[PDB]
Amino acid sequence: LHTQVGRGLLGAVVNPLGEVTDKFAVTDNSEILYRPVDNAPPLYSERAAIEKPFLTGIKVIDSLLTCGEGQRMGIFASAGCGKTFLMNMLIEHSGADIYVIGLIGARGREVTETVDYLKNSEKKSRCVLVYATSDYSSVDRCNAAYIATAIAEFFRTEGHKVALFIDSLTRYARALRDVALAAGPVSVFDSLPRLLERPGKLKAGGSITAFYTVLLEDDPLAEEVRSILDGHIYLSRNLAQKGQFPAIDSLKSISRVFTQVVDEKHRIMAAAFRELLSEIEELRTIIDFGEYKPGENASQDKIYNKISVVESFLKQDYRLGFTYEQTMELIGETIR
Repeated sequence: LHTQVGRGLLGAVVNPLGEVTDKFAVTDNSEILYRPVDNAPPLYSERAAIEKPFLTGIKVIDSLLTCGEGQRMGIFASAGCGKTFLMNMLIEHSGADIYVIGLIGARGREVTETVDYLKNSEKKSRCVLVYATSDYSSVDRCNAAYIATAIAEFFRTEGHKVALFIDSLTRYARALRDVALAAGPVSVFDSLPRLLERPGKLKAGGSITAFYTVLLEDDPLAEEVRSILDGHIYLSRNLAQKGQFPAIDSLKSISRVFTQVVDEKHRIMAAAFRELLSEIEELRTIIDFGEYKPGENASQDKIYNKISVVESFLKQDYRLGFTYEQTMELIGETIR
């Protein structure tokens, strides 16, 4: 019902009970306070309009799926689509003040994997990890998401630019389902929308840019979640098996605040690049049909000789971060 917050949690690992069980960093700040995990979402007059971009350092996102400060973004992926590596890139190459990771229903190997990654991260001293392994009860798994969101909220009221990560909404939805089964004007199932409406940018405080991951089958929860959130990023298993990392299918992904966080020339270049991707796909299905010969259609040859530079722009090593100017420069070179 109440949990620890404060800068003293930076570099620490928190279990569903609110206590620190491990540390991936040490900080000279020992600020420890207590706040309720079940806080009311902000009033409509207390929120601000999403107008600033949340740069991620990832080219395809910053160029075609530009996130906003205070946005709630869905990350839809399958078994091996590089979702964990995508989250690692989001933490590593973005510019948030504080990161709060929430592993819901994960396995011990995955928790220790995230800890081992944070122990060698550059954002190491600015992260708080709240985990709940698959051993904990459903109540503990939901309380883990509530705890992470509460910590992120405290850091927001202090004016910090916070990035919250929830992995995943699927396993959290299962735990919430079991709790609802434990009960049979207040419904346990309502804890999912109320949880999703807590991030955002406050007029009197900082912001919480949230990334909720949703697992896909090799789903009604996924569709309603995509209806609640401010946009989604689709990680295609097809692209992942072709060697495309990040396996982001930008033609099946959207940011609902895109036109509000980028200017006009960015909009034009992004539209041109999306049309180029569409034409590239049409040429791909034409080639698969075996009806493409070099020399006949000059348009198909122009689009054909563009596949290399486009695929080169979409791909990005997980160790490299690109500034906004570099991203717009590269995408500008790609659509010539």
